[PDB]
Amino acid sequence: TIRDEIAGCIEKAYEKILFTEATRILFFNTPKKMTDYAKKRGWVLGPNNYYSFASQQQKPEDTTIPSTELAKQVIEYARQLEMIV
Amino acid sequence: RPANHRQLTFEEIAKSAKITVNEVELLVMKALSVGLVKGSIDEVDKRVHMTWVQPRVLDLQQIKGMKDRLEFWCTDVKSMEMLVEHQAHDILT
Amino acid sequence: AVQKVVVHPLVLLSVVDHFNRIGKVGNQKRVVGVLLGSWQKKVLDVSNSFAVPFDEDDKDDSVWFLDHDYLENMYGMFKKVNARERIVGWYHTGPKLHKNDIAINELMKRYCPNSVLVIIDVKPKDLGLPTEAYISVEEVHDDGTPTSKTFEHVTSEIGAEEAEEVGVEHLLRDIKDTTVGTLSQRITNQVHGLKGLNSKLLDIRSYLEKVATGKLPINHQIIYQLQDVFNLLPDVSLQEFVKAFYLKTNDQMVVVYLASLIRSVVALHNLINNKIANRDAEKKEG
Repeated sequence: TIRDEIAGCIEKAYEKILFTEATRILFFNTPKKMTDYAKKRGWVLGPNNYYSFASQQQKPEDTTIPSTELAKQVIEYARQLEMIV
Repeated sequence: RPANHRQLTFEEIAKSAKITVNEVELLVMKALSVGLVKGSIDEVDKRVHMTWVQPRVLDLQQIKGMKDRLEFWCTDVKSMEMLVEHQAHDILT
Repeated sequence: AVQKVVVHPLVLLSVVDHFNRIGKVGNQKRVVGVLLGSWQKKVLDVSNSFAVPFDEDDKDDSVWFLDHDYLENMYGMFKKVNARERIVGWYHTGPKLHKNDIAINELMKRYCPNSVLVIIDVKPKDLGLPTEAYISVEEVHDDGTPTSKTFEHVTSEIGAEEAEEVGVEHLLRDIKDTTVGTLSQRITNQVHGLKGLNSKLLDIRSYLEKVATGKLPINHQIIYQLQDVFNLLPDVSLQEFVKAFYLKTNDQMVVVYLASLIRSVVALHNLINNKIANRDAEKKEG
């Protein structure tokens, strides 16, 4: 549960890390567990470095889940102000 | 290009029209003078921005894209309107 | 030209009773009558209307009758009783317009310079807005059509008058859910979505129908033109159209703090008055 704890917190701002410090922290000096992490995980086994890929959200379409959750919420405001029985 | 991410740069203009760099501005402002384009121009990248396309004769694939995208809009409007109506229907009553 | 026409309820009821006039012959007869009004402005006004004899048979279906003399003497009557009132056009029942529905206007253009028509529906299955009105103009085409003389619609509604308010608003007595405020518009808020849907259903049905029949109808000018108008304005972009939503937060802001502050205080003050008059009459009652 610490092995997958490093394998969870790897994906953060370790934008590049040299391999033998990950050998120190993870465990197992030159294992096939480096194949396990570098293949079951991402962190492309390049030259002496687990490389960090990039991913984005953009908040593009939504704009609409804001608009429809506001449809829900203001239909609710109007609904409770609406009541009369 | 399907009119969504269509901001054109200098290169494809100078590649299609096969004219040099300092003539594409004349080329686009001539069409802006005529009015068979309704866009605008940045020149840090020489991106000529597109807010326009010409109405063109409906072909068979244009027939199909017409019906398909028109239905695409119609069923979305219907499916959201039904949810609005049903969500606030019983307070109308 | 015309801004819009203003139809009063009296002429529409004057069409309904006219259908009741000719509902006993039954066999094959559309409702056709003559429209009266007042050219007020670029907007148009409608006050009165009346009948006309008209028939149409099956073989050589261009057989149509407009009595000039009926028009002469009965317009003499209506001009004799009211000089403010004069002719503005004509009407008929209008399921739709058929091919023979140009010759009526082409007769009575020598009475009104712009003889406007009104298309209604006596059968209120229309969940749209009745009293359609066209006007005939010319649009002479790039293909070298000599003269295309086409009716074109100018928008319409039902207007108001002080006495007809008394009339209509007493003749209803039927339905009033409005309590005009935040909810007098929500029934019509269902209506605007649903009645964009009906029109769009007509659109998709027409688009599917032009490919099958009409032999190649497809509208040939105003399909690609107004279709590209459609295909030039669904803005779903995401650069600052996202950034209208702190103005949406500002829209929320004012009403949130007005409600939260003043609503609670007013209801509380009324609780104060109620509980004072409750306990101070309780100590006198019990």
